This record gives sequence, structure tokens and C-alpha cells, in this order.
Amino acid sequence: AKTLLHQYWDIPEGTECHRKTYAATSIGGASGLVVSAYSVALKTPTSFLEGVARTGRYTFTAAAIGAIFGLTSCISAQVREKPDDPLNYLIGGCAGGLTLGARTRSYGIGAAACAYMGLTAALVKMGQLEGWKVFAEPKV
Amino acid sequence: MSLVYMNIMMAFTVSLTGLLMYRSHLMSSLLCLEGMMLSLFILATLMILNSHFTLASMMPIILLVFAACEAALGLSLLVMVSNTYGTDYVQNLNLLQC
Amino acid sequence: VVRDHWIHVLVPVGFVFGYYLDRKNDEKLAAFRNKSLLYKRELKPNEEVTWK
Amino acid sequence: PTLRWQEDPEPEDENLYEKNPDSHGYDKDPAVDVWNMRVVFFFGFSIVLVLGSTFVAYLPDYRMQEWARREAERLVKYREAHGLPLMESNCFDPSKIQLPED
Amino acid sequence: MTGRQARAPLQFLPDEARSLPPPKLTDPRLAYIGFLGYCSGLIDNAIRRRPVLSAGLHRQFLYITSFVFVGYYLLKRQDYMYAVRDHDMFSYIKSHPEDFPEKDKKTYREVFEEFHPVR
Amino acid sequence: MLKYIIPTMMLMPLTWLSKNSMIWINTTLHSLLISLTSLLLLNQFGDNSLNFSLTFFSDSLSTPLLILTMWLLPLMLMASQHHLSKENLARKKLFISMLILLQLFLIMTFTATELIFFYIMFEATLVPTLIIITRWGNQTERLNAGLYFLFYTLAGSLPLLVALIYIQNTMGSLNFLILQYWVQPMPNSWSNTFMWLACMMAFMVKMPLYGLHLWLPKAHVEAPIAGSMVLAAILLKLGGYGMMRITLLLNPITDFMAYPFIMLSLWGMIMTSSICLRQTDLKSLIAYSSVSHMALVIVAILIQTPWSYMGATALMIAHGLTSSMLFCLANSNYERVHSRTMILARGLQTLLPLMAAWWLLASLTNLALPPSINLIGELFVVMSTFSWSNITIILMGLNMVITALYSLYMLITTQRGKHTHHINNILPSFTRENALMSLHMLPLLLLSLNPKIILGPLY
Amino acid sequence: MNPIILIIILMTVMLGTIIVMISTHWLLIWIGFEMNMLAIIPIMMKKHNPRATEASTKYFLTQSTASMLLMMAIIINLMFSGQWTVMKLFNPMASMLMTMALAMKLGMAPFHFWVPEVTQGIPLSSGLILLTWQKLAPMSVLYQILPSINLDLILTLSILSITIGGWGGLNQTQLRKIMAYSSIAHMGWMTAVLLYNPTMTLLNLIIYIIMTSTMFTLFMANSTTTTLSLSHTWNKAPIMTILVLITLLSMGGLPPLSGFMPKWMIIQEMTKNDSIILPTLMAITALLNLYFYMRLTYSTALTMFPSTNNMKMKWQFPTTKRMTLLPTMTVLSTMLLPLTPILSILE
Amino acid sequence: PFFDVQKKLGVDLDHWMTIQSAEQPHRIPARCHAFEKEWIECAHGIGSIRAEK
Amino acid sequence: RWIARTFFDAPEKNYERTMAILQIESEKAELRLKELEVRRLMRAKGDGPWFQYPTIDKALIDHSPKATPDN
Amino acid sequence: KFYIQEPPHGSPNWLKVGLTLGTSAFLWIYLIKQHNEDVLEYKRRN
Repeated sequence: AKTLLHQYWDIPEGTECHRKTYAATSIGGASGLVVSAYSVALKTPTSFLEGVARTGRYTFTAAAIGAIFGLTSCISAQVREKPDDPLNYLIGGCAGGLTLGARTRSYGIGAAACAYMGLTAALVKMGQLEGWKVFAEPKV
Repeated sequence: MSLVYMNIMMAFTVSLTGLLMYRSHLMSSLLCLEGMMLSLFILATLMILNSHFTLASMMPIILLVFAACEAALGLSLLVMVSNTYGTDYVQNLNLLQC
Repeated sequence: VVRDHWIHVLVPVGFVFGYYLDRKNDEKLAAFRNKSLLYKRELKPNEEVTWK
Repeated sequence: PTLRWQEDPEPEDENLYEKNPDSHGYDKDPAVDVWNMRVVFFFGFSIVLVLGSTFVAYLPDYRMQEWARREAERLVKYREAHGLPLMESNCFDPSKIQLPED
Repeated sequence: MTGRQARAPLQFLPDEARSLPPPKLTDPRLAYIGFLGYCSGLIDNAIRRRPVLSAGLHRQFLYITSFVFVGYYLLKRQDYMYAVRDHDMFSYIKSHPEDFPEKDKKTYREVFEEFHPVR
Repeated sequence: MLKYIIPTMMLMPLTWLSKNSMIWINTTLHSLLISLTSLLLLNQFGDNSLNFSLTFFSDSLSTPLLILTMWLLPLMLMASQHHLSKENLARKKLFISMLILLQLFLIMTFTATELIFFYIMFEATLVPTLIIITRWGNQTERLNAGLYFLFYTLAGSLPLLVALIYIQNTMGSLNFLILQYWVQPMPNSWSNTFMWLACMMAFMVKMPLYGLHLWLPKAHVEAPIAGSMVLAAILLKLGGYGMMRITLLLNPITDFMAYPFIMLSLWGMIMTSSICLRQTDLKSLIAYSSVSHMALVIVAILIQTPWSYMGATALMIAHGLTSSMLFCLANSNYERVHSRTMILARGLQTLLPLMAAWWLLASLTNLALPPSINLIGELFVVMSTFSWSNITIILMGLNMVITALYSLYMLITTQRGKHTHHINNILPSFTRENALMSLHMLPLLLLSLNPKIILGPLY
Repeated sequence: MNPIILIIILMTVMLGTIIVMISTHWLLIWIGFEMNMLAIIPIMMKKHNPRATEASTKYFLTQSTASMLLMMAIIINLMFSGQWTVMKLFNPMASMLMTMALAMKLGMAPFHFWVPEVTQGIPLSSGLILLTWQKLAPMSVLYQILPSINLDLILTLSILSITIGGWGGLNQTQLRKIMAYSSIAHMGWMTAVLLYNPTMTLLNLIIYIIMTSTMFTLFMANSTTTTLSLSHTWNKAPIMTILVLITLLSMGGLPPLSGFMPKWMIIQEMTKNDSIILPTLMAITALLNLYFYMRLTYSTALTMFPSTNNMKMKWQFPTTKRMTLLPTMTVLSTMLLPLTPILSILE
Repeated sequence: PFFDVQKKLGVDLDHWMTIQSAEQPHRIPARCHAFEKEWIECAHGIGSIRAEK
Repeated sequence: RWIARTFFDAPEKNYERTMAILQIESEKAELRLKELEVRRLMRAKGDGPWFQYPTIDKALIDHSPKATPDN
Repeated sequence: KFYIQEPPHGSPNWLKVGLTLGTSAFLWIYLIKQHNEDVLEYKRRN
């Protein structure tokens, strides 16, 4: 929901930790529940026990992505103390990508996940810090 | 807010979920389409009678004559489906594979 | 000989037509004829022109 | 027990020599080859190459060069004749300026 | 734009369009449309396996006539639409003075510039 | 320049309704008429450009490149027979009219006022070359070559359009003159860096830079000769032309974000000049040679010196001429031996006693022999880069040594010493091939006499 | 299937779309959508085979449930402020349901799972007429009800529709599913610009309908369903090849051809707003939906597959089909780059 | 689009079913006649955003 | 001198062409910025004629003596 | 000559070509009349 992604933006950046990380786990678990709902509605896992198992795997992996991302974001922000550069979240996206590779137990997909997630997360912080509006003006 | 509107909107949402999830019978799908017709009928009619807006009481009669001829079209389609197969199951429709 | 082969004469006619449209463009964009600050003499002496 | 094809073994070395050893480079029509000789050795070398060489050998003063030569000669003669230093700095007027002051 | 002559719904051109000049003879856009009509005739001769540039000259002249006519009316409506856009823009310019202030154009004697010399 | 545009439109349908055995003389004669007509334009005097109602103008950034294209067209065309001679008359007319259309959009591209029109004519340059190299590429992966070509040029060139629309609706119209006169610096924010990165990255892909130069070599080994010369000379020098046009705006941040691109181009120049030493497939050596020279061009463009821009346009014109010639000699060798591989075709000193002189002269122009304009370009770029950092001259000279090494190795490997005594099908060289040689190199030397024309707008 | 009765049913399709175009009363719009459905069922099943039967079944179920959800939206609209004008709505919930009902009807990415299924088994005339009219008519209603739409709804459906119509299109070795995935991508484009300046969307509608008309006319010219048959129509009919070349590059969206005027004018009046990351994402995905066009063009004309004979028999008989209006629509679809100021013909 | 051939031909076939305060078949009131007459007298020559301002 | 006479445009001709074409393009750019200003302020206020989506046509509202005075 | 069992067409009718030329010349006359009316209206109003 927009209210708790706004809660994730509500923490100063800055550090108010355990709370930024819990918001990251909540966002990741919500996205994992979404993707698990799609993957259980488009497959017929046959049967309900395997459906619970697949939803548990997708939710736990996406929440662990959120957790590890929030951890390395919190630690990098405490150490280097720079809210200007998105290099902290570049490190964060690569750490999430390497742990996604660990949870899929491959290496090439993990390295590509480091690259793509790190660049997109640095882009997210970079465009938020300079200010690029979400989806619209909607004026002219 | 006229509390009966809550139960009629509840009946609409349940009839919609019944239209969406269904086990094997397309007959039951047409039947829930007929029920959803009835739900929109009763809600629009109680709207028009609360408003005393009796110039436009065209919603009930015309909505249900049109949606009933839709249901008749669906019934003829189910006749054709059960003609070119044995039954009208959701299974044995999985040909024309995407 | 021209009605026999006209093949080798078409693009000179095209270049002449392009040049004529260039001169039409010249007489269309003929503003500031003597209104610049650095190219401004008296209109002299022939007939009412400084370029064409 | 299979071939997967039907087509013929093609092509061959159709030598452009062994028929017309007087002939020039391209295909088998021995008149228009002479016409191609005429057009590419009169319109590539005779009327284009040496005419372009004499056109670039002298054209007007491209990028105002000899004009700049003679104007610099006359201006340095001026600034010798009046005793002021040639090429004073501050090409724009040092009075006509507005510095943003503290 | 939303009408702004949302009164006459499909008035294709009012008397407001009869005050601007129509598209003149040998304007380049109608000549482009005529060349496109000749190209349409060429490809219509091409598809039906009849000889291209032959035996369809009434169809050539038909296609050229049709495209020049339609493009002429489209050019007329186009020029009317841009003219009424310009006139409504200038009416809103002249209407509200104070939202569009004349920026005090300072000459370069005092306009400071950050320089950053590049080497 | 509409007097250049409308004869090109009046040249195309003539080839359509040209009779049999008469397409050739008509197209060649009228393109040479276009060459004299092109030579008429060279008039650029002093302070300003030479303008023409809104669409058209000319600078020395554009005038020698335009003369290069219209001089290249008959050379292109006369390379493009004898390898489609047995094909249909209709398909031959289709190919020749496709090349004429490609020339038309190239003249459109070099004589452009707005960068929007430059983008339209940029991908108009893109489209016919696809069809040409993929249809007539004459190998099993001309498919892959055309596909890599189109997807890299689109996928790089595309956000350039969005940045140009942004510059449109932030500064009014997009004349080159207004952008000379209404420009203002944009400081080190992040969005300035992204807009500069989008524009320069589109052009980087067109150059090619070293990060994305796998684009090129398949599209050179898997193309016919006309599209080969067009692709290499006019497309790479068109990319550099477009970068020289756009870099007048956005000065103050290129010092902050040009440091990766200069580094990538220098180390890639060294690696590419090393990789075109030891490969097979003789055609591809000149392809990576062009990659190395355009890397040098990129370093020259972005270090922003008037000496650097004069040497940049000199290196562009000289390498366009030399690489087009050397592609044509490679096509002559492939006509001979039907191989494309380097070590098979050998000898050619006893056999073909004057074709070797054109190989020698081409490899000496590639080597930067000192009256070649290649050396004038490389020399000015070396002067500017030693003014830029005072230590990067070592990479320049190492490039120089390796460049002379691989070009002269390409000479002496195939064409110094011993026929393999099983080739036995080479005929003595045609007058057409020698005509293309003396149409390449005689304007190079006669430009090398008085070369004050080809230097840039910072004359 | 008497031809008088077929003219009657086609006139009722025209009548349903005109009733949609013409009214201010919401029940007449629902009647128009329904009559469009009722008459567009038997344009299908022009053959006998049960593939058309199952396709008409799936299409009928999804189309009628979208129409009933729209009727729910109108009825809740009049539970609130009670007027029969097609204007700015007065309920965000009813605007939500109405946009999702139209999203189910004209095809969006959570809602498109019926579109290759309906276009696979039916003949080409039915597929053409349903793509043209069923992607035309709710754009009128969307143009009418645009001032009361949450932008997240349209924008998310449009982004996801373009990227799903791109990602699905790469795999299909059919033709109708390629055309249907391209339809989903273009409907995402034609919806994405709606809340900013709708002249762009409706001119995109004009251009897309001209393009799809040229496409399905060139496939009515020769009964082809796989690319193998496209190669054999290379070997039997040569001008068809270069027209498939030009029109497929025009569906690609390349600038000197007229497939560019839809995209680029949209990007202009899109990036005059402060959305830049979204047009560059959308247009990179429009780079993505071009590869299946490229392999289709490769299989037709740029490469030359081996061809089965009996074309030796077929060469005596020329292309004696019927063409709807092929050359006019073709050169209107291809050579219309420099008439970009025919943007303002629309309003 | 929103075509009003409705308006151009000069036939009112769909306008009579539009809101309250239109002609209910015998001269009767609705439940909220006057409040719609208020709102419609407020919001005629108004560009549908200052109708909500 | 002959080449400059018979082939080349005069520097006054080319120079005044540049000055006229810069005047034309200056009018174009100033009007384009004026257009975007007009459009953004008119979507802001809604006062102007453009962004006026159709409200209720009030020609059909009648008052005529009803069946109940408490309307 | 060379045909068997008919030439299907090739010998055209003499209503379709006359119809097309007639409506084409009619449309040319109508557009010329339209342009003359528009020039007259412009010079009468301004």
C-alpha cells in the first residue's frame, strides 16, 4: 500500500533502524504474496499443500530480499553518513542480487541480479533525491 | 444510506465471485450471470423508487430484457458446445491450445 | 534525337528547377533588404535593388 | 535413403575473359563496355578530377584569409603609427562593465 | 483542445473559416498528395498483374483526382484549426495582463555568468 | 540545397524506366553530374554558416562530408556490379534505387538544421542498409549481422529523441543558430548527467565505442561492398558529425562525466589495434582498424580543443577514403579466390604486378605516411591530448606503432612472396577495379596538396 | 449464412458502434456494447469447426462479464449523483469499476487471456472486423469519461499491457497470435496518453486501424497461417513480399516510414509533462515489440526459404482474390511521414 | 469521440432521459427537484473544474 | 573573380538571409514558449476556453406548476 | 489470338471507364469552382 511505502520514505535517511528494516520486510513480503498469488492461480499446483509450500518459498525469498536490502542500507547509512549519493543503495541492490542468487543457488543469475538490482536501486534513490515525480504531473 | 443496499451489493459481489470461480459446468456460469442480472435489477429499481425519479424507470425493463437475450445467446452457445462434444465441461475445452 | 533519347537530360532539368525554386525562395525571404546595421548603404544608382 | 534437396550443382567460373580478351571489366555486351570506358574515363578523370583540382587550386578567400592578412598588415601599421601598444588586452570596454560587488 | 465551438458539433467549417485564405495553387503539400496518388495508382497496377505504368490510365487519373480533392479539404480544415488556436491564444494573452509580466530584460553589462573555463 | 535534393528525386525514376543494358551508364553519368554539382557548393566564408530557408545550411563540418558522400556514390555503384550481374533486372533496379534513396537521406542528414530532423534522417539512414546487408550479405549470418545492426542503432539512438524533445520544450525551437545563441550551462545535478549520458550514449553506440563495438564486425564481414563502404565511412562519420553538432550545448558537466568515456576509448583503442593483428578473415582487419580510428576520433571530440576538432574532421575524411578503398580491394581479392580467409590467398607479386601498387599505397595511407591526411589528423589529436594530460601520449604512440605494424603485416602476409601454386584461376586485373583505385587515391593526393579545405569550422 | 442476412448483421455491428458514439444516456452505451457483442458472435463460426465454437464461447463469457461490470459501474454512479450524462463521474469506486470493465473489454494485461484464443481459430474476416471495431468503440467512451479517472489505473494497465504484449509476441510461430499481441501493445499505447491530450490517442486509433486493415488485407490476399506459407507466397507472388516488408517495418515504427508519427507525437505531448523515465521505459519496450516483426520479415522477404512445388502449377493462375481497398490504405499507411500537422484534423 | 448528431439534426431523442427536472410525464415533482435546479443554474457556462471549485 | 560573379551568392545576400531567418525563428520560439505558458496556466485556473469539458446543457430544465408544492 | 475458351476481360466495358472519367472531371470542375468561390469570399470579406 501507498501508506506504508510512504512509511518507508517516512524514516529520515538518517537511521531509525529495526523500523526501516521492518518496513522493507513488509514491502518485500507483500510483493512476494502478490507474485505467489499469481503463481498459484496460474499453475494449479495440485495440491493445496504444494501451493502452501510454493507461496511460502516466494514470500520468504522476497521478504529476505527486503530484509537483506534494509540491513545493508541501514549499515551503509550509519557508516558513511551520506544521504546525497545513492552509492549506498547501489551496494544494497547488489547485496540483494547476490542473496537472490544464493536463494536460487545459481551464480550467473545472481551476478546479473546484482548488476540489474544495484543499478535500478541506485536509480530509485537518485531520482528520489533529485526529485522525479511518480507516474504523473498530472497537469500540463 | 438505506441499509438494504448493503445486502444487495453483498449479493452482487458474491454472485460475481461465483461467476468467476467455477468447477465444471458452463450452465452454472450462465446461471450466475442470470443471478448477477437480478442483483443489478433489484438495486437499480430500489434506487429509482427511493428517488421518485419515475420518468426513468427504463432501467429495470430494458436492462433485464437485454441481459436475458444475452442469456439466451449463451444458452444456444451451450447447445452448440454440447452438440460438438459429449458434455459441456470446462475440461475438453483445453484444445485450441494457446 | 532528344525525342529519341531524353534519358540523359532529365536531371539537368531537375537541377535547373531546383535552382529556380532557390531564386523564388530568395525573392520570398527578401526582408531586411536595406535594414541591417552593417550592410546599409544608399540605394544607388541603378534601380531599387541591392540583391536578388 | 534421403537427400533433403533437389537443386542443381551451380554455378561455374563464367570467366569474363576466354570470350573477349580485348574487353574491359564488366559484363558481356561488347559495345556498352566501351561506352562505360568512355563515361567513367571522361566523367571521372577528365571533366571532374582536373576541373576540381583547378577549382580547389584557386577559389575565393575561403574563411576570409587574404582579407585577414591585409587587414592585419594595415592595423599593425596603424598601431605602429600612433605609438599605442599593438593588441591591447580587454577587447571589451573596461569601463562598460558591472561587477557583482559584495 | 476541447470546444470552443462545442455548440455546432460537426460544423466542418464555419463562416469563421471564410476569413482566412484557402490553400493556394501549387502549394507543396497538395503536390505531395498528388504524387502519393500517382504512387497509389502505380501500386494498384502492380498488384493485379497488369503492366505497371500501362493500361490503367483512367484509374491513375481517378486516384490522383480523389487524393488531391480530399487533401485539399484536409488542408483547409487544418489551416482553420491552427488559426483558431492562435486566435484563442492571443485572446487569453490580451485577457489577463498580470499573469504574464514583461521580464525586465537586463543587458549583458550587468548579467553575471558563471564561467568554468574548459581546458 | 534543394537544387541538390530535387535532382536526386529526378534521378531515381529514370533508373526505373531505363531499358535493358542501359541502367548503368545513365546512373553513373548522372551521379558524376551530381558530383560536379556538389563541388559547386564549397563557398563557406568567414564568420557565419551559409544558411537557406529554415531546413538547410552548410558548414565545413558538413561540406566536405557532403562532398565525400556524393563523390562516394559512383564509386559505391561501380563496385556494385559483377556480384549481382546474374540476378534479375528488376532486382538490380531495386538495389540501385535503394542506394539512391540512401544517398538522398544522407544528404538530408548532413544538411540538417534541427536535431529533430537530424534524428528523423538518422534512422532514415538506418533503414535501407538493413535490407541491403541482410539480403545480399552472401554468408550464413548476414541475418545476425543485420539484426545486431538494427537493434544496437535503435536501442542506443532512441532516448536521444526524448532528450531532444526536452531541449525543445525548455529552450524554444532547435535551430543550430538559436542553440548557439540561447544556450546556458547546466550544472552538476543528476538529471543533467542523465540527459548528457543519453545523448552521448546514443552517439557512442553509433561510433562504436569499445563497450558496444561487437555491433560492427559482423555487419562488415556479412555485407555486400556498396553497403560495406556506406556503413563504415558514412555511418561512422555521420555519428561523429552528430556528436560535433550536439556538443555545443552542455559544456560544464562533460569535464565531470567524460572521464569514463575517454578512458574506455583509449584502452579499447589499444585492445582493438591489438586484436586486428592476429585474426583470420582478411576483411575484418580493416573493420577493427576502423574501430581503432573512431576510438581515436572519440577521444579527440571529447577533449574539446580547436586543434582537436580540426584533426578530428581531417581524420574522419582521410579514414573514410582509405577504408572505402581498402574494402574495395578486399572485394577484388574475394572475387579472385572465393575465400575471405587471410592465409589462403597468397603471392600476388608475380601475379597482378600493379594491383599490388594500389595495395601498397592504401596500406601506406593507413600507416600514416606523412603526406597522408591520416597523419595530419593523428598529429593534431596527439598535440591536443598531450596538452590535455601530458602522460597519455604513450598510449597514442603505442597505438601508432601497432597501427603501422598490423597494416604492414596485412600487406606482407598475403601479398609478399609466394603463390600457393594451386590457385590457378586469377585473371589479370580489370580496368574497372583499377578505375576504382584511381578514383579513390587521386583525390586523396590532390587534397593532400592544398588541404586547407577539409579542416573544421575552427579554421 | 444468406448474404442478405450477413449484410444485416454487419449493419447491426455498425449500428451498435454508432449508438455507442451517439448518446448521452448511459443505458444506450450499454445497449450499444451489448448489440456489438450479439452481432459479433456470428461473424465468427463462418466455418463449421468447433475451434470457432470454443473461441466464441470464451469471447462471449469475458465480453458479457465486462459488460455487466460496466452496468454495475453505471448503477453505482446513479446511487450517487443521479444524471444520465456521459461526463465527469462522481464516484472513484464507479470510475474504478468502469475502467476495469473497459480494460476487460478492449484488452489489458491482466485481462487479455482471451485475445489470442479468440483470434486463433476464427477466419481472417472475423478477426479483422473484431479487432477494428472492438478496439475502436470503447475509445469513444474513454474519450468521454476521461476527466474523472485515477491516473494510476490507466497508467498501470497501459505499462503492463505494452510489456505483456511485447513479451508474449516473441514466441508465437502463428500469425494471428502475433497480430493479437501487437494489438495488446498498441492498445496499451493508445490508452497511455489518454489523460494528457486525447487527440494523440484518437489519431493513434486512426493510424493503428489503417495499419491493421493493410495487414489483414495482405493476409486475405493469400490464405496463410504460418510463416512457411509466407515463404511460399514469396516464391509465388513478388509484390506481396515488398509490401509485407514495408508494412511490417511500419508496424515496427521506423521514422522515414509512417509508423513513427503515432509514437513520437505521443512522446512529445507526454514529455511536455514531467514524465521522462516513463516514456523512455515505454519506448524501450516499443523497441522490444519489434523483434518478432523482424523475424517475420526475415521469413518473408529478406531471406528465401526452400519452397514446395505445385507452384509450377499455380503460376498460370494469378492472384484472383478480392482486395478490400489495398493500395489506398497502403500508401496512406506508409508514405505519411511529412503530414504530421494533420494532427489537428481531429479536433 | 462524442458526436452530437443528436444536436446537429435537431432531434431530441436522448436528452429527455437525462436528469431530474426534465419532463416527468405528467407535471409532477421528483424528490430533489429544487436542488438540481440550484446545481444546474450554478454549473452551465462553467468548464467542469471550476464547477468543483 | 569570374567564379565569384557567376556562381556565388553575395555576402550581403547571405547575411541578410541569416538575419531574416533568425527573426523568423525568434518569433517561432517565443510563440512556442508562450503556447506552453498558456496551456499550463489554463489547466491551472480553468478560466480559459480550452479545458472546458461539457457540463450540463441547461436548455431542458423547466419550471411549470407541479403536482406537489414541496418539490 | 493465342486464347482459348475466352479472354475473361481485357476488352473493357464502356460504362465503367466513362463513369470514372466523368466523375473525375466533375470533381475537378467542382474543386476549381470551390477555389474560385473561396478566393471571391476572401477578397469580399477582407
